[PDB]
Amino acid sequence: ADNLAEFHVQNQECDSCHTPDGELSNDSLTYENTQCVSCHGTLAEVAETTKHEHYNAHASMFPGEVACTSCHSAHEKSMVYCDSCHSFDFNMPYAKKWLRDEPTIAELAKDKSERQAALASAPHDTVDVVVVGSGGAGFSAAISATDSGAKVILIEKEPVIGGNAKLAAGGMNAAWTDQQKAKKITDSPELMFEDTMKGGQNINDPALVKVLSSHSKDSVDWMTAMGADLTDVGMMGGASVNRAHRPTGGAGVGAHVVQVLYDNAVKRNIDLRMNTRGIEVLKDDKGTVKGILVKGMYKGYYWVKADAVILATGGFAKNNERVAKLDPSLKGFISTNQPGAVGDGLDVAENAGGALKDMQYIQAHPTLSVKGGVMVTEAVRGNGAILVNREGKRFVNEITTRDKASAAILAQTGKSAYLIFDDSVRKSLSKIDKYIGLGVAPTADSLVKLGKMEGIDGKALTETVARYNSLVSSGKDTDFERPNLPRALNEGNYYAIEVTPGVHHTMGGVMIDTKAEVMNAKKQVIPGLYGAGEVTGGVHGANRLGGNAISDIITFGRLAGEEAAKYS
Ligand SMILES: Cc1cc2nc3c(=O)[nH]c(=O)nc-3n(C[C@H](O)[C@H](O)[C@H](O)COP(=O)(O)OP(=O)(O)OC[C@H]3O[C@@H](n4cnc5c(N)ncnc54)[C@H](O)[C@@H]3O)c2cc1C
Ligand code: HEM
Ligand code: HEM
Ligand code: HEM
Ligand code: HEM
Ligand SMILES: O=C([O-])[C@H](O)C=C([O-])O
Ligand code: NA
Repeated sequence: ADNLAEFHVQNQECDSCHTPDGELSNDSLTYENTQCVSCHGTLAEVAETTKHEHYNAHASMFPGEVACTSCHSAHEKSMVYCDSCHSFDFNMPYAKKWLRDEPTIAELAKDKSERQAALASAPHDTVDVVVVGSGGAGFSAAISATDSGAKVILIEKEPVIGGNAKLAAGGMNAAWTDQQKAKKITDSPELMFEDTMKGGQNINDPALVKVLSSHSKDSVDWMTAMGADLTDVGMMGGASVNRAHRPTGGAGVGAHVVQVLYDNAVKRNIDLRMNTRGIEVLKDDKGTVKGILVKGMYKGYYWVKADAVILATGGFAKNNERVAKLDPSLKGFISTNQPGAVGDGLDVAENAGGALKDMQYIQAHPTLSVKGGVMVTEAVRGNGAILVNREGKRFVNEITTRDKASAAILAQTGKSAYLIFDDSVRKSLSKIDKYIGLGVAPTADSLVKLGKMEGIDGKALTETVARYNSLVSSGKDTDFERPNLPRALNEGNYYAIEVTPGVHHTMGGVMIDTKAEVMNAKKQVIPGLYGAGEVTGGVHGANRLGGNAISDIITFGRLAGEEAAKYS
């Protein structure tokens, strides 16, 4: 049996999986995944029969309901989605090796017979607002437009929701929240603004930064008002004080936030379509938006008529070819991103007239795990970890900006470095348990034994932590002037995580204004068209601050949905 339907036909009828006419229910395959779940159980039930002590195909962090068909296709062999980032030992029946090859918008130019026919038919739906992309900005935008009295359709090209947003760890920057108040933090949006602007090297558009800071408490108040926990306020690089909010005790902010937005779209019955890619923004004869053409992976091309289209497609940090064109020094680096973060959403924007900006500014996250090929939150350093090179020495202020840390780390022997911390640090940030669980955190009861495990000079490293630890006690890092030295590393065992920069965020993208309206090369608004989140440029300038993109997607997402819903 060469495929799963074949294998199942053997002892079962076509309509155990299909509807009575046999047509696919929709591009989310709702009816058809329901059939799967009626015989094999829900996702959790199936993981119960798939256990492995360190991994489970049917488990993970992905928020929302994760279709069986995200990995099991019926009439063809298919791929395990977790192979886009991991290499877990898998035995998927009817597997084929992960390979993402998605046509670019320009390639889809070849489909002009199908596209023309779709366009000559009537709209498949007629609504007020179409929001493209189910990451943080997309959900927020759908929600705020629904709540502003707009009818929404939310489309996601992947099989699963959440984009890069569901991967977020260290936190959401907000200032002068009650959450920093209760933790005895003192900040102003002026300070969040001035951290931002200096962090971006003054490249940032000041009015967008001004919206980011001025609305950040409100954005956190919004999410909390909706079901989120963002009471743990941690430090991140280039911030003056702590302001990265995440759930109580340091757990990842991303999966959680995407799971609160998701329940909030569901509570409101928001029409959410998976395996549905936004292809072309359509315009009327006075150049304002009139709808969008989309490509359903399962039912084909079709268009939706609407007054406003919200592009919330995220960045292009998975696309190294486009990154390497813009920054040749990144060419070849591994990315931290989900597999579809390739910038098609930008092409859609440009094709509609939107002009791009700040596109050559691409952030590399300083600490991707050499071993796991996954990002290790910067909150590990904010909660007190240091970095050491192979000589067992510190070489950089670990809570500096990302450009600078990345550069420092690449200049170290073997082009990588090590996060080193103890149980005090581990205990303060539950996410670390996740890296310990992934196996990327070697551990030992002394620094000589850890250095010996890991190839770092043992006595040097020992002497390094003891100087660090006196520096913590005496409150001033006179070696690298790290301004926040929150913990001595002297409680319980020790751990090391081998780290090196990976491609992580594109700070450039479509030009938007304070209302989240896309503009053109002459700086004119494109009536009906908005942009929110990593798809935009102007917010983070030359260097984004850890913590700011999540605050960015919530604030621009939310404002775009209200601007779009009022626009109509
Ligand atoms: C590993 C990791 C951890 C991070 N941790 C943090 C953190 O702690 N704090 C922080 O501030 N930032 C963090 N960042 C950055 C932040 O999560 C991203 O900047 C944010 O996800 C941008 O959100 P968005 O809504 O703009 O896009 P995304 O969340 O990336 O979502 C965009 C969605 O659009 C879909 N889409 C794309 N093109 C189309 C199309 N044509 N049609 C339909 N759908 C489309 C994409 O598939 C995706 O699902 C992290 C990023 C990564 C990769
Ligand atoms: C797309 C829909 C479905 C998917 C992805 C799915 C998943 C799977 C997979 C991956 C296998 C193993 C294949 C192999 O071992 O070679 C399997 C076997 C099996 N499936 Fe399906 N399933 C689906 C729908 C159904 C339905 C509708 C039924 C019953 C009417 C069903 C009942 C079974 C049974 C009975 C087995 C064999 C062993 C057992 O569980 O007793 N499944 N299924
Ligand atoms: C001989 C029996 C079957 C026939 C004739 C049949 C018919 C079809 C057709 C024509 C399609 C493509 C639809 C389109 O492109 O519009 C399709 C896809 C699909 N079918 Fe079947 N079906 C059969 C059995 C099954 C079985 C046994 C399963 C699951 C175990 C299943 C689940 C699905 C799903 C989930 C899809 C979407 C695409 C995919 O995963 O390949 N069908 N089927
Ligand atoms: C309710 C949802 C799903 C159902 C009903 C389903 C069905 C199944 C079944 C019945 C098996 C065989 C395991 C056994 O017989 O013990 C299996 C294996 C597998 N499925 Fe699923 N699956 C679903 C969701 C997913 C998803 C979302 C993914 C990928 C992210 C996935 C990837 C795999 C893999 C990789 C294996 C092989 C297991 C291993 O080597 O540990 N499945 N699936
Ligand atoms: C069903 C799909 C997947 C499964 C079951 C899975 C499994 C895991 C496991 C077992 C760990 C170790 C920690 C833990 O216990 O949670 C982990 C961590 C991690 N995985 Fe995955 N993985 C999946 C897909 C992905 C994808 C597609 C990405 C990137 C787009 C990714 C990125 C990461 C990252 C960044 C971590 C580090 C810990 C954290 O940030 O919470 N994973 N995952
Ligand atoms: O290190 C993180 O958790 C993270 O990746 C944070 C941001 O802002 O990009
Ligand atoms: Na951007």
